[PDB]
Amino acid sequence: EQWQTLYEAIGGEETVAKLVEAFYRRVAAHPDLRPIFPDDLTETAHKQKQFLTQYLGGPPLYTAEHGHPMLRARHLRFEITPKRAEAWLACMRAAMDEIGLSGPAREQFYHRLVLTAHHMVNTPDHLD
Ligand code: HEM
Repeated sequence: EQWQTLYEAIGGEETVAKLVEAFYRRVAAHPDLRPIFPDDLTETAHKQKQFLTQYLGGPPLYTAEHGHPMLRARHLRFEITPKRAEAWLACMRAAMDEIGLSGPAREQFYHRLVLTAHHMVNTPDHLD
C-alpha cells in the first residue's frame, strides 16, 4: 500500500479539530471523567489538538509548546483506572462516530489510542 501518515490518512488538521471538539463535549458529560478534568476544557483541548497532530505523524506541535509528551508521567497526577480508560475510549469512539470518521484509518488511529490509554492506566479498578 502507498505510504501516508495516519494524520493525512484520517484527513489531517480538519479531522483532528473536529474530533477534539466532539471529544471534549463527551468528556465534560462523562461522570467517570468530568470530575478529574478541569471545568474549563479550553486549554486541555488545545493541548490535545497539538498532541494528536504530532501523535499521528503531523507537525510536532505539542513538543514545540509543551516539551516532550511524557504522557504516562503527566498522567500519574491522576487516578487512571481501567474503568476511566474505558470511559475515555468510549468518549473517543462516540466523538469519532459523531464527526462521521469511519474506516480503517479511523480504526488504526483508535487502536493506537487503545494502546496509549492502556499505558496511561495507573491504578487498579474500584470493586465493591
Ligand atoms: C486513559 C484515560 C485518560 C484519562 C482519564 C486522562 C485524563 C487526563 C487529564 C485529567 C488530563 C489533565 C488535563 C489538563 O490539565 O488540561 C490529561 C492531560 C492530557 N492527556 Fe489524558 N487522559 C487519558 C488518556 C489519554 C490519552 C489516550 C491521550 C492521548 C493519546 C491523552 C493525552 C493527553 C494530553 C496530550 C494531555 C495534556 C498534558 C499537558 O498538560 O500538557 N490522555 N489527561
